[PDB]
Amino acid sequence: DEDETTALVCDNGSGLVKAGFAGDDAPRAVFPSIVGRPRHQGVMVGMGQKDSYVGDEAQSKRGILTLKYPIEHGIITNWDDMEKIWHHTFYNELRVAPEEHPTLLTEAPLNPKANREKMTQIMFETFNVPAMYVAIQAVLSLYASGRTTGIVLDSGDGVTHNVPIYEGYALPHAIMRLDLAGRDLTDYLMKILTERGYSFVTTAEREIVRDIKEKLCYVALDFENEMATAASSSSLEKSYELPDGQVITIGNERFRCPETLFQPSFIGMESAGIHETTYNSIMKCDIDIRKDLYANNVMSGGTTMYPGIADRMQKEITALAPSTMKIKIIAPPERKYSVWIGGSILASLSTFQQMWITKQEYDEAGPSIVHRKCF
Amino acid sequence: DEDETTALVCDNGSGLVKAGFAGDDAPRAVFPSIVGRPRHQGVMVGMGQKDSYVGDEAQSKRGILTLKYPIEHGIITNWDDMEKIWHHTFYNELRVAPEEHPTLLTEAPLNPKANREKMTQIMFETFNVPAMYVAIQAVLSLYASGRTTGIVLDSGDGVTHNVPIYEGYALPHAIMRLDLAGRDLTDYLMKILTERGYSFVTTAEREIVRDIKEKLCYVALDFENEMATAASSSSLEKSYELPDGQVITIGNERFRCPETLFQPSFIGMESAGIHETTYNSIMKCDIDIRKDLYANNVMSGGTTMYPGIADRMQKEITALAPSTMKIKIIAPPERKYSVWIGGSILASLSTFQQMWITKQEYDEAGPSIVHRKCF
Amino acid sequence: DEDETTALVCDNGSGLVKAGFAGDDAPRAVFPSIVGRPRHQGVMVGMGQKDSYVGDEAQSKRGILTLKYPIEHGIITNWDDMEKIWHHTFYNELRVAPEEHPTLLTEAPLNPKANREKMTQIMFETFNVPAMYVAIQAVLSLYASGRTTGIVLDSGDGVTHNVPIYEGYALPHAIMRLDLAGRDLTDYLMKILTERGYSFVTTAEREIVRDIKEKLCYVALDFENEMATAASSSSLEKSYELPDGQVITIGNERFRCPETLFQPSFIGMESAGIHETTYNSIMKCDIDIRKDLYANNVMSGGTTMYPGIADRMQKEITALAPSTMKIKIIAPPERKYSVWIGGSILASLSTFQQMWITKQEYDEAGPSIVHRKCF
Amino acid sequence: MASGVTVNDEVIKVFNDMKVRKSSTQEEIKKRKKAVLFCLSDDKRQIIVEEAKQILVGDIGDTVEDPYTSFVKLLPLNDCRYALYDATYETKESKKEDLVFIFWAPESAPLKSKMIYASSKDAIKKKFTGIKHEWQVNGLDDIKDRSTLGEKLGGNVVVSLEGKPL
Repeated sequence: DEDETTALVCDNGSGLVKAGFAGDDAPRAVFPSIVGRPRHQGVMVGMGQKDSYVGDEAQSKRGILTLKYPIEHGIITNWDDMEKIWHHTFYNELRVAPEEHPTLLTEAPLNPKANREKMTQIMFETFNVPAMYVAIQAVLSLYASGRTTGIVLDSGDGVTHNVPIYEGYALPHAIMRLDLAGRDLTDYLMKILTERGYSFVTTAEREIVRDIKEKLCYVALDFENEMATAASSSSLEKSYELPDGQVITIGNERFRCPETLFQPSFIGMESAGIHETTYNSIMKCDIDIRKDLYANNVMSGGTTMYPGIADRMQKEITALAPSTMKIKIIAPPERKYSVWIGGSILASLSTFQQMWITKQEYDEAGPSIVHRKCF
Repeated sequence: DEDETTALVCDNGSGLVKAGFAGDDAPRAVFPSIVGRPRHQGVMVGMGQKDSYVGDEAQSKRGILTLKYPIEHGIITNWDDMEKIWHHTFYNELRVAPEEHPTLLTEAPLNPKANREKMTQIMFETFNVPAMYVAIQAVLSLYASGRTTGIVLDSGDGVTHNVPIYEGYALPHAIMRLDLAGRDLTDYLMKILTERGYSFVTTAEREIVRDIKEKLCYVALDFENEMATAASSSSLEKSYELPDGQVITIGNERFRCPETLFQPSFIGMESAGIHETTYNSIMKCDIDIRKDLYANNVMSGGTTMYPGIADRMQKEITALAPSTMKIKIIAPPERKYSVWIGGSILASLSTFQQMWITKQEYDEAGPSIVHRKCF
Repeated sequence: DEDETTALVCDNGSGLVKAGFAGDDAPRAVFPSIVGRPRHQGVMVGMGQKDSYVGDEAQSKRGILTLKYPIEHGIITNWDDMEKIWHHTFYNELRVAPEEHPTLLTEAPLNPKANREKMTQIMFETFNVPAMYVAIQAVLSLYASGRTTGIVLDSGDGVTHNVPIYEGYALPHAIMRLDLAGRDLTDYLMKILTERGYSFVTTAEREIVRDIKEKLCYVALDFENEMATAASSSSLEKSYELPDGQVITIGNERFRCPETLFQPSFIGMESAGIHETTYNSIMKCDIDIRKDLYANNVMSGGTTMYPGIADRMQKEITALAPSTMKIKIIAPPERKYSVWIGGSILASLSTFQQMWITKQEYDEAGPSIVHRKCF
Repeated sequence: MASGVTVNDEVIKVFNDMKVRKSSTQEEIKKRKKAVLFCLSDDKRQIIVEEAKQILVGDIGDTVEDPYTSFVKLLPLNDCRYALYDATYETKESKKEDLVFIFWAPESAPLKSKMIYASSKDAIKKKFTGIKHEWQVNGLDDIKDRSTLGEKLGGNVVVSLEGKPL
């Protein structure tokens, strides 16, 4: 007989929070981790159970709200709105109180100690949850890929990070994070459509430019040729209908946006590209391990959904790495929910349940307990 | 006239260059030895001018230059950019020509004959110098502590050297090095500030982190004791003002940085710390000479300007060394320039007239003269 | 008669173990005798099957362990982790039951004699072995070379022994040691690679410098002759590729490393080199027999596998030995296993049944049975 | 409610049956059945043993050249698992036969079996002392011949793997 113990799974990722139940292979809810408090000039009355709108609602009713970001760098800083975000997720989007269901969170590479201890607090206090865990993003993706050593290049809407893995443990002093993310791709994608005269500036147009990002974009190989091909052949130009039947067309901008991870300096950053960041993080690991990292580059994160990226990374790493090395890029099928698909299956394992990180080991061991079950 | 005695002194150090005239109290310019090679022509110059930009110029042009450190391991690993450091030191920063002025140089511990010889060559064949000398900077800082015998820890930004000396001569069978230095403290300091969400990624922000190193950092007298005191107060924490007019405040992270010198494992090195390496260096010195080194551990260089370091070293080496020995940490009063100031005094002693290698002592034996005249 | 046990031949060495079966052509297990314990702790209960990681399992544990050898001289300094070395050799590396199969052992030149009685105990108590035998290592390689009188210079793992022998009897007044060998010269190669500005510092990098040393080092035919040849011939230096595809040039360091065994003062020691300890051990033997020892100078152990060393050994001692004498340096191909091959044969001679100490002879004659029957 | 699925110590017992060379008359002739599988349980919380799709010892002297040749095309494509091997190799410095852990993880296996058998991978490896070599397989071809095991033990053993050259 199978256990009734269905756990809740929440990925905090970067930018986009993603949630569902353990046993589902895809999230039931996905939204941007944004919150908006009213301004006292033009304050609304009769809204929610709280002082601030969250997610899509905060962008659906603009101008009057002063928007605030509770996460940036992929790391949690605010908790007074993050504990609203989780509540609105459980009690309004997923339709349950989490009091029967163990709850698994995802950790970002190089997350401060105490943020796991605050994750133990709010689950057992604020939300009344019976048990928890916290698992680091890059291991969840590499284990779900079916590998045991290599480097994960992960790329979401808040940050992009390169994480070397050895046996299953991440080498911490070898990690790199690039600032360049799906955020800055949206900043750029709006502006370069505006350079074609298709001006997009509002919160309503931003999410259509995000819908275009998630549809029509791809990484170019050998950039100047793809630019010249678009500038001489409408074969690379593609059309889109805006919400009320008005039509646009996008070409160069479909790959000139994705290219900003290989050239951050095309938005304006001092930062080196994803291939250079991959090379510099491999070159910060030990002499005998580097061979297996060059040969095991895992692509992760929702911005690696673009065609041509692994195909391009094969060119870009062989321009940096010794030609005696034999560069395999591992591009998995799922990439958006990469860490959540690993986390969902981890959250269904009840192997050690009766002395774990349960709600009533807390009155004895306090919030310190979390680090004693972290491998 | 007769009170002036015209000579120059350029300390190369452990890669932290310091230069002035023989008779200056403190050096007239101080900078890291780095050359920035540009990716375009005319970026800081008109056409038909210098190829590559040095130190001050290099960090001033973020994103648009690539750096090389020529004297990385304290020994000179590259001449084609080290030749530019010296040329720019004379014909830019000091504002004087070396053809007229005797120039005293420093050498770092463990330097090959060929590098001593090639540096003696450059002074005459690239710089015309009337006379020169090559002094080992650790002995200049030992003499600035008013000693003949002792054990000098040189700790700049390139490498940290443990140099045991008996009556002016460094004991080469017992010299040790910890390749962790003030470079890697500056790099690690950016990461632990990024654990507090502060933007510290760029070359522009990095050189502000080098000021936070001088201004805000200290060694904890015991680490987890200082950690437990900081984690139970709001009093250890110190503020910093950024050059755009924004303000930040740093807590526990003020002592996470330089603890790396006692625990190299904070940056993933399985190496021994500044306490352990100095202790091992004394223990590989023979029978009774060790008592005289134990009582005379000289701290030298910029990384010895931190509060609590001497007090901490006085704890750590009395825990390592059998307490029947009377262990003393000491230092020169000023110590960040002591390595150069002892050269200033040496290059202005009127009796040093015969000890200067005058350029026609190259005629008789080429660059090998430095093994007969530079003790 | 034809369904009996092929006895094990397990040489205890000097910091490298060598163990195989009697009548087999080679040692099955060859591994370091190094043992380590953790400096910092994990949380994953049940994943450590031992307190101490022994052998290649120690070298595996990147900055976790502090490492130590229990057998620095070939004389055991810690017996209780050496008790685990043999246990790990049988129940891991050789893959055999020691309670089923007899074991022949070795003892190091001039060992403090209670050493071999505790060696008889541990076999018959802790490993419960049915039959045992012990031999002095220099009285194996001499008989593999077809001698009985001669002077075996064994430059093993950790110390170089000189053993003058006459008709199998090792002359006790004539023996000596130089406390330096092919282990401790490897870390000396790391320092003179650091003179070129290469980094090698970790236990992982040590095993590459160990590999570089055994593949590329040689003894110079004369030091200053080969230094003058190196200065006039750039073809002296040569390449080595690291396993990630980075490449370096290993230079005159190829002989400056081995030369420190002919000149110990280069690592800071009082002692004269292997030529002069050979001369001094022969010159401590009685009036004539000088004759037969100079004519039978056998090199043994791993550090004698270098080119130029037989050539060089003859070169020095022909200036020291009274000029009527005609020295013969013996340099056979299998030098590290000459001290094993003759033991494989001995432990499978059918008529050796009465020379083996069986379990029952440990009672009446006591643990001291080893002083009745074993050389 | 867990970090992974647990190791059940019968895997260490049947590993101990293969672990040692022993007494002539039966043990070597019967126990050294190379390519035994370690697999996920009924409840999905334990790694256990499954009787693999191999041959024993005397049967190598007949219609099959080696037991790896049995194994490498009797593995599931739609699942992951671990395999234990006992790889005979020559150099010309010595003749070894050493124990190897193999993680079979073909891309056609689902992400949840991949995630599960990855979770417990380190635990079973850190229990089996005297495994000298370990690797992971991902295609259907990187598995195939006996010599394709050899650079995974380390490229010095290229002379002979299971009696076959690399």
